[PDB]
Amino acid sequence: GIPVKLLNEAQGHIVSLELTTGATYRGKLVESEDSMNVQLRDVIATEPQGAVTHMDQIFVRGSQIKFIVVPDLLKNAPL
Amino acid sequence: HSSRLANLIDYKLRVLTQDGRVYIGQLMAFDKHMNLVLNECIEERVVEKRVLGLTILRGEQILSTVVEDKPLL
Amino acid sequence: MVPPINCIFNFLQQQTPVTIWLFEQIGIRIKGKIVGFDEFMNVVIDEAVEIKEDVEKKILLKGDNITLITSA
Amino acid sequence: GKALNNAIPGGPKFEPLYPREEEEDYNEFNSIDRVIFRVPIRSEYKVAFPHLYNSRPRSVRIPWYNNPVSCIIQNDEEYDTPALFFDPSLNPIGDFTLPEDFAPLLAEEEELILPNTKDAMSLYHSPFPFNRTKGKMVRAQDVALAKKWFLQHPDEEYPVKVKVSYQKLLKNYVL
Amino acid sequence: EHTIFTQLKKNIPKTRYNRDYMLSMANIPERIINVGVIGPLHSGKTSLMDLLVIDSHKRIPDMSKNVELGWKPLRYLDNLKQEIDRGLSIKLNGSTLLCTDLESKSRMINFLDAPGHVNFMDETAVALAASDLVLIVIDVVEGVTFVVEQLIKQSIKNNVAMCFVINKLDRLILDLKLPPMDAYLKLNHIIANINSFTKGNVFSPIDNNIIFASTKLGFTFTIKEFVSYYYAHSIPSSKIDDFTTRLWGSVYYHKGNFRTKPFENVEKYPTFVEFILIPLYKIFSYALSMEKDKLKNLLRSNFRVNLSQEALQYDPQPFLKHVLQLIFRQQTGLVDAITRCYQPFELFDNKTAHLSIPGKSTPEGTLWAHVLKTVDYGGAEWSLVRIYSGLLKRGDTVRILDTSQSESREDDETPSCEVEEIGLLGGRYVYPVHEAHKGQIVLIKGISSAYIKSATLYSVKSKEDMKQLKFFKPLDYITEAVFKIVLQPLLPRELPKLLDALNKISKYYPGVIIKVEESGEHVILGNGELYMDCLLYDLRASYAKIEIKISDPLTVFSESCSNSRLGEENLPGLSISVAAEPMDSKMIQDLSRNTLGKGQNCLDIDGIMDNPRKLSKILRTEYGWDSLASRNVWSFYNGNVLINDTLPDEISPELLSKYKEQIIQGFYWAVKEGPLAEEPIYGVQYKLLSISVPSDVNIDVMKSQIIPLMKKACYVGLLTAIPILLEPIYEVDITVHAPLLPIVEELMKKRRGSRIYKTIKVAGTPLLEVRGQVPVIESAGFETDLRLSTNGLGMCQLYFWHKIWRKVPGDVLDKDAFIPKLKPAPINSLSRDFVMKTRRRKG
Amino acid sequence: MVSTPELKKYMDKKILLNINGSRKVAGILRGYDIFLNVVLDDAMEINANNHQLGTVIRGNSIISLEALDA
RNA sequence: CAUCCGGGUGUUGUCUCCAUCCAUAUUUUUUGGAACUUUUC
Ligand SMILES: Nc1nc2c(ncn2[C@@H]2O[C@H](COP(=O)(O)OP(=O)(O)OP(=O)(O)O)[C@@H](O)[C@H]2O)c(=O)[nH]1
Repeated sequence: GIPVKLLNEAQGHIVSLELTTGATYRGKLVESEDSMNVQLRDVIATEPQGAVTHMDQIFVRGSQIKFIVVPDLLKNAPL
Repeated sequence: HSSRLANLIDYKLRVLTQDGRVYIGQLMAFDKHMNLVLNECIEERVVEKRVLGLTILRGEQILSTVVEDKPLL
Repeated sequence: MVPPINCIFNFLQQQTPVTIWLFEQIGIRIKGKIVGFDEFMNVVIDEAVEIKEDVEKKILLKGDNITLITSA
Repeated sequence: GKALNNAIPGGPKFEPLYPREEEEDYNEFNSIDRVIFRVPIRSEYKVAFPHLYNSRPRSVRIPWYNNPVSCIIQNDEEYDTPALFFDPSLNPIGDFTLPEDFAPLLAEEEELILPNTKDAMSLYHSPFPFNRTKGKMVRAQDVALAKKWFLQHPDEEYPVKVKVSYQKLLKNYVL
Repeated sequence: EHTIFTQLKKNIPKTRYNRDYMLSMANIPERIINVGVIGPLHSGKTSLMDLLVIDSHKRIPDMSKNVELGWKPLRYLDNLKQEIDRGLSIKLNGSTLLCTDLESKSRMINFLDAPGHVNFMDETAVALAASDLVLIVIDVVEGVTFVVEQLIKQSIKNNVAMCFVINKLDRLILDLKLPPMDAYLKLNHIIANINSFTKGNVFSPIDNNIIFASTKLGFTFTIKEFVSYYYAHSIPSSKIDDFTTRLWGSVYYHKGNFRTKPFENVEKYPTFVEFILIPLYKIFSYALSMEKDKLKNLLRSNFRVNLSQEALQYDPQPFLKHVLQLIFRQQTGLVDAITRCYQPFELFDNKTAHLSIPGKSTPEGTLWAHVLKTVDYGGAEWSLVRIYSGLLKRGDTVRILDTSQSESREDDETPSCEVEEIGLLGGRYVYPVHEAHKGQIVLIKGISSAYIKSATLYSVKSKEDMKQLKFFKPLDYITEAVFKIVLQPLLPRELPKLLDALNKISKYYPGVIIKVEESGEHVILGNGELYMDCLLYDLRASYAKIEIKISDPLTVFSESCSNSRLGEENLPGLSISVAAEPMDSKMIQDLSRNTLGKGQNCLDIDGIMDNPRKLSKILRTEYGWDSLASRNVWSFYNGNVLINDTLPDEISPELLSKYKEQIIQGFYWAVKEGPLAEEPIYGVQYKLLSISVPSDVNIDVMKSQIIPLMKKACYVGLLTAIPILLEPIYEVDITVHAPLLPIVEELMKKRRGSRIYKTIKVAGTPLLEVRGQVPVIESAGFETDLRLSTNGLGMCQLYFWHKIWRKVPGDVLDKDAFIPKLKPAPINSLSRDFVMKTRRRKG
Repeated sequence: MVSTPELKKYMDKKILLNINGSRKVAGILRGYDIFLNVVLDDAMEINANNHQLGTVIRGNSIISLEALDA
């Protein structure tokens, strides 16, 4: 399916996302999955409060993701 | 099936989510889980707006779908 | 290394006392010894106790509600 | 060979083309004490390496060097032996299952081999006329069935009379 | 800048993905990659690249109507007329390409077309110096041979990941017409053969380290590539992955269930043949043999493919190629397999570390560039460099260093050149670049002047950072030149042009050595006939426009001996006595093999900077070397080895220590030259037996006295130790049909050396592998003698590995033997004849 | 299905997990699952009162997994 | 430098023959951790 391949193609670029938690994470993406797992670096979190933090490495569960936000050149990619 | 869903492709859509937020933009790619990809997106939390760009939603998060405008040339 | 279901298999043989946490409820926990289990992570606890430290006194749990399984 | 006035033993030979072979100047670079002597330096070497042995080349073309060396097997006595037959020449040398119905896709048909096919494979390795099934018509005088025969070594058996003829035919072709 | 780009953009033939995404991708260090392509003659290399090129580009401008259809393989990267006309790749040309993979995540790939002719191994070495990993392409018919072993040995030695491609599979089926049962077996044998030379790792059509292809025809396979594409649709995904593990070796499925048992019941085959080879054969048989109407049904039935009548209206070969390219889609099986086969962390420290000392310090924020090959493009000479670190941009002022200088390792040290432009190679065009980033390989304008051959490029803003920085080691080319040509111009007045040209040739051809004699003659060394021929062509045509005289092909000789000294200073205060000794062939071989002493491998003497205890341990361990002698190893020469050996070493070691470098400098000086022909010395060990030193050394023991004195003593020692001449020898790799064997035997006899080390039936083909050895001085024309005497059948390659100089027959110093001029020397003496002709040239 | 996740690089290293109910745990990563069930040793709660325990965390619960030291 | 024997293409008029994408209720999406209350602006 194409909605997963687009993700794999944004590996390397910087990504923004939203979780069921309520917070948004922003960073370079290293690995993804068909599940929608993620592996990122130099993340800059921002919760409901506005509280910023730093997280060196992160793994996720896709189930917990609401939606992603992806770079603009990834609209000319082949489907 | 999914015959109807291909018909929606490349139309500006109004998508309500479980959070209440509503995303808007064209539809580029579609899934069996209802993962939608949307181009030039704008949330309307409510007298509010934000510019995102390319957004990939999950199936869990989506509630309803509705066409805003016809397919663009 | 140690896979997850092989780790739980040790808790059956040793008959070790294990406290179980719940999914969306931090206020509640459980206790007891492990007789048996299955592929879907359902558990048959023996001499199980509901834990303010209000210790209230053989049951079965659904695998959907667990979070932590901890030795002693 | 023409340009350099060095014909191959089989080959035709022309006049020089470049006139002057006059300068034969003894010199330190050249001198026989200084040189080391082994090997003929046969004319074939000169043609093969026109910019190595053959000092001062002019109007010389760069020669093709080496084709991959083709081991094709063609059978010319019994057609009965199949298309895919190991020849004398070649050197000696409890878990998961899926429905039976699924199988290799192409192999509904029992045998790859066709009576027609064996010839077809042979054709693949054939000359200009045959290996194309689409051709434009040409005149009778145009065709040169004769041509190939001179364009090949005479061979040892033939008497001088035909070997000369072979060279003469080549000369015309070359010019 | 923009104007330049706009003109430039028109020139290049555009592409489907576009530059912007390909340019966009670059920033991630992990994204993108570097890959080199090597393999023996005509293995397909260039055409493999051509496949990728034709996938990528819509136009293509160059293609004829003829070539696009079928018969003539289109050649890309053969942009040199010489190569085209010669017909074999000579100088490597990169292609850079944004490529997709099975996952659908594209990466930028730098591809390098290296030449597979044995004389241009230097080119392969240059490519390897930059590439992360290597694709090694083997002809299914040819199998593997000595050069393949050499290639894999070096590749792994330098921690270059290796992925195999078995090419020309169609030939196995169409040329040899092998049965499927036997075809599999043959492939398996080949697979086995590669594995035995490899150590610590084991491939298999199931690890996806081996790819099956026909470049000519137009297809590439991995067992993964196939399963997903056609089988995968048929069956549940969970199960399928396993299918591949149950596909290779010893597995047969009877009817839904497959049992490792041989084939019980009736008709039987192992799976590879069942689901792969058989249908492949059917494709071949079916397309040529079958009525064109019949075929359509199968395409829709088996493949869901629909051809127009114009696709039928071709001919067997062009039709077949169309069909194979139709069915088997873009070569992403290849790309995907490459992608998931290399781990940066495992190799990378190791590969960087070997070129440079392990370190490492001041990582990041710093520019670093390795310059390997230089490129004679349409305009000027470009410099090819690997983005080791940081970022380059136009007009950037960059410091440049050359390795021999580096060998050596503040004000005066740093020359610099601004970087005028950076372009990205694409075979026949260059794509304009504003900036270059770490990972990628690029074309630089204007960095050329600083360096001949290799150089290391760095920018350092830090004094400690500068101190840390380690210069790249000189590239170690696979072979030594040996072949010797003497040049003079036809007209002496044109010398200046020749001189310029020779320097240019050194820049462009990394294996060439140009030396200048007293006489003004130019000694050129090159690897072999063809190599030198190409040099001469370019020299006369491309660079100089001067017609020149060329001599009679010779060879460099080496000096040696087989078993006391007295000596006197020009101002008789010093007196030197040094023993000269034959060395153990084992020792010699150990020295010739450039190594770190890894695994169980005897330590290379260039590891001498490690504790002498360790060095001596190796000598004692591997040779039973005398414990004093091992402890007294001073250094190696420019070649062999120096030992201290006398009571005065105990009497006045401090005094002696003061004179080591003067000795040390001299010895390289003295051994680099020689007493017979001013040529370098091999297999000789020297031992200082006595050294008298001037009373009260009133600045008396000067370098002016002892350096030449030492030199003299060496020469005397060699002479009295009974000197000999050594001659370099090639390894002759000959491929022939069996009945042509006797011919080959006679040729060997006739040449001089007449030595064949081995004869091996090439299992699976009607061919022999013949290994011999041949004296380079008797090699002139050897290859053509073979080709002609076998009537075009079979072929030869000469490769210098092991670099062993055999004793030249005759006694080094006897007057009597030789016979008059113009006569090949009698066998008893080739040593005496060799010296005099060389002696005269020296003076 | 059942894509066995890329947790090989975290094995035998310290972690900072987060779970449902805003509760989090430190531990040495011993083993992992298809469904991302985890085995942690030397488990310490983060209430800020840190209690040593000695643990198998469920897959569903997991929100994320971090690394303390690079 | 020319001649000579041939070839292709377009166009214009003619002639003959013929027609006018898989099926999963038990942990990463479609058989729910949901439900409910209250305070602040
Ligand atoms: N029969 C057959 N020959 C092939 C195939 N692929 C490549 N070749 C051989 O490869 C030759 C042309 O390939 P090139 O790429 O030009 O040669 P190359 O491999 O670059 O050789 P170098 O330039 O010396 O490396 C032809 O003469 C073929 O014999 C194939 O699929 N079938």
